[PDB]
Amino acid sequence: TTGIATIEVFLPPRLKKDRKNLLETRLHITGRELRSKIAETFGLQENYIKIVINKKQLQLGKTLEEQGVAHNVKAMVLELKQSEEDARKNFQLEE
Amino acid sequence: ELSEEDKQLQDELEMLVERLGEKDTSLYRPALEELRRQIRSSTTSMTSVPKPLKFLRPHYGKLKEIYENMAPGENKRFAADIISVLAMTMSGERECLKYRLVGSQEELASWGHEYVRHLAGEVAKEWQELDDAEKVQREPLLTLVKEIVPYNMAHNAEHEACDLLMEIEQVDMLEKDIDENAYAKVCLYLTSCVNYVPEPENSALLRCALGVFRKFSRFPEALRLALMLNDMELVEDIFTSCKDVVVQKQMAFMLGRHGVFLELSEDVEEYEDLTEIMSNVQLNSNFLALARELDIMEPKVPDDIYKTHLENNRFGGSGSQVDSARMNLASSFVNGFVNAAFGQDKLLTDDGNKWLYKNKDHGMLSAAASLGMILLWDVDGGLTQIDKYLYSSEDYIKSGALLACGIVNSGVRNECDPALALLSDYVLHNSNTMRLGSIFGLGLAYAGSNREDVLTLLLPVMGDSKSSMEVAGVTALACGMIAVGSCNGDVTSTILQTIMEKSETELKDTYARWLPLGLGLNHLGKGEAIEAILAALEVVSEPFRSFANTLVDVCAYAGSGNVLKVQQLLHICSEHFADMGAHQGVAVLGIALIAMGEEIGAEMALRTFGHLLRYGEPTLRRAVPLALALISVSNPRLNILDTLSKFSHDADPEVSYNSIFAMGMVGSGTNNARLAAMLRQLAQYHAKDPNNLFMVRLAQGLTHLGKGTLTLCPYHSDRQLMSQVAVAGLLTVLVSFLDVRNIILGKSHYVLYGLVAAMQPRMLVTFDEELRPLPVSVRVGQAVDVVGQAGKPKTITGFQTHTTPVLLAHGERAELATEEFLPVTPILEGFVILRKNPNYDL
Repeated sequence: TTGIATIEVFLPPRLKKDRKNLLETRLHITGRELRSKIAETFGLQENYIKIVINKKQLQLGKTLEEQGVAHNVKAMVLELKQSEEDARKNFQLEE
Repeated sequence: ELSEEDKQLQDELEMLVERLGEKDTSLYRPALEELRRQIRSSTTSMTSVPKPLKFLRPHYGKLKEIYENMAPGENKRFAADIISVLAMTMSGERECLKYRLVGSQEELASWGHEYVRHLAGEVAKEWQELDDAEKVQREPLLTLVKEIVPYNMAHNAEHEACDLLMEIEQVDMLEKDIDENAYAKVCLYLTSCVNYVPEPENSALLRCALGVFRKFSRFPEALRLALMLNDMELVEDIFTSCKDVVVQKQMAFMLGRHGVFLELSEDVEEYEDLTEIMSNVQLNSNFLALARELDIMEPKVPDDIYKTHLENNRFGGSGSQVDSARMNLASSFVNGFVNAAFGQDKLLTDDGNKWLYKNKDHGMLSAAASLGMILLWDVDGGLTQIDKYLYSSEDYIKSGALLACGIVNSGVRNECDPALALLSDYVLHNSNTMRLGSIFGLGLAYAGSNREDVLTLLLPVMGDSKSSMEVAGVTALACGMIAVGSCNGDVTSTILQTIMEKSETELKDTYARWLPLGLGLNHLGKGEAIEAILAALEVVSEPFRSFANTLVDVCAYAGSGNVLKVQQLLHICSEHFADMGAHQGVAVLGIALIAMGEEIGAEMALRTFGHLLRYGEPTLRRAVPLALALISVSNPRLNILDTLSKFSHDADPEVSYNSIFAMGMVGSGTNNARLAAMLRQLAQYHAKDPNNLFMVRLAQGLTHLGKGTLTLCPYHSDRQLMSQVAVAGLLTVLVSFLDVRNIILGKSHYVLYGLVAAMQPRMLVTFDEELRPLPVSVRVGQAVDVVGQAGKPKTITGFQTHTTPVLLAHGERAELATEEFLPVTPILEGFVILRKNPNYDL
């Protein structure tokens, strides 16, 4: 209804909370807004989390509607030992 | 000689039979009445010798002709009864049958148990002697059965009833005739007889037992027989029919153990709990509890596993300071497999990059896969560590990380499906290594899924001419093991088109052996639909035509026990003529996989393999150890280990390699100290050859898998329940191992990780109705049936008292020593739920 989705966000078992949660979100926002809103909702670092949607990898530069997100779509939340860009630089430096 | 009573009775019988000479009116009624009375009195008694039958040795020819001419009414029927009883002792099979057939009906119960059994045997003989040329004789025999079966049911003679009903090929009456106190006996009889009866009667018997169990509402057993039949519609029917939520949870546990994931509609209450149980997300946690019960949290290191402190250091401080790549790969496999599924390692978790940096190309892939394989059944926990190594500098090892994902998602499923999302953008990668890693991770993560979306996504890879041969082979095996035992027409047609368009020069490579694999992996346990498959494969030319035909023949009859197929395979093996011996090797593996269905067939396959070894040509000698490994996976039988130890010193390198892998597979996870000592001795003896050392260290890792708490058995439910995913995994590993140097010792170490697809644990974790762990005293011992067909659960002896969770070695079962709890599933395997006993009073 009213152009919103009740996304089923699945937190990792390490964070002792509910395994599956319901988040009331919109669809015109982008993947960066998506990860930021999960981080603020469930108390995580935005740069230390990876979000998995609708059996596809999140396109942070592309909005939710154009990457396939819809109503009642699951959202895996994966903790990062090192931030995405930080891990990229850290590992790619060692050669 | 006779006695006074015997002589008088003989004289009376002779007088009665001699009075029938003429046609006097007061002869046929009196004489036949007297004969009927005496015969009924003697037969309807104890098993004492039927004295009238012993005395009576006349000829019925005059009796038969007079039967023909006298009294078209009941007197000829009396004569028929008398001659039938007489000929039951003699050999008058057809005549003795038709006397009861057309003579006085009365009832078979009025004669005796032995008469009923003899009539049943004669009826079976006639039915086997009667073809479809005429059904006139079938109906009265069916009417005879209508009364024979209830007699056996009421007189505990279910043996003869079941046998007769199998001879007539009709088993419907068991649905309406089985009682409450006898359903277990007949059900066990059928579930034991199904293995040895050939096609197609086994499937009919299985569905008959399924219907019986549904009628008596033994739902877990119905699920077991449904997975035996391997048909989803009846599984769904049983799932709908399950009105007890505890039985629903139990059947979810067994479905997760078998790896069958059926979509559940929202109409069923407690859908989320059943779905999460079937996804098997809890298992790892329980495993952790398992480990913390045994104080085996601390992971091991390859140095202590090899026990270098005991090996004779003939060269000290000068010959061990060089770290070759291959020994590093072996140490990776060890410091993986040994410490796998414990959630921690002391060398790959705190010193990851430093370890991986001393590996080259293939070592990168192997170590990246082992990083995920050091933590099993923790999708989020595994990926939290796998992501950084996915972000590695050497992006070529990215594919390895995907294997880690595919090896972490193995045995579990998530709603968000991290594996599908992670590999959807990487399957189409143009790099051969990238696509290889993507497809392998997707296959390992989705073993037995049969999901149409993943299959459709995997379809374009086969038609891609750019895709390399090893990419095509891995794609075919992944497609086959995602669609295990389904005969998917889409995958079958795709693989058939791919092999048809393939050229002979490109087919000559080893990886082309993986093209039938997936095709065969599509047809596990279903030999009926393979006539069309062999007809289609006949188009391609020999020798690969015969190779593919043999491989699909193996895959069709996986555990079937069809001795005719084994005879064809043995004929293939015995034909003494490189690629020509591949047919014989595949046929040897075929004898193995067909015979592993039955314990008797397997143990005779042992003797056949011994004869093949001591009297076969080099290719057969190389092939046999793989077959021996297939026969007794995670079953450290000492005779098998002794033969493999004898042949580990053979002058043929391939034979020794296969024997070492057979040690690794057969003794996998048993933590056999004798096997560990023999493997250490083999490592000491083979200290020079890198390949022998690598494979012996791999065998040590396999035998120390999970510190002795992991098994690769493709069998469950008292070894009666086959596992399609596990069978597929061992099949891929073994057929790849048919060429150890090019595949295993070449560029394809990752194929070994297919065994993790078969990686299944053993515990005795006991849950309450709410799924909390519950410690229950358990009597554990060997399941050696001290009875015959009494229906007993093998009457577990060799008792030992344990507190759950417990570790059960292969071939040793468990039972509940406490009456305080009742298990929903009487087969105490894996995770079980115990209902508190309402009958027990304090």
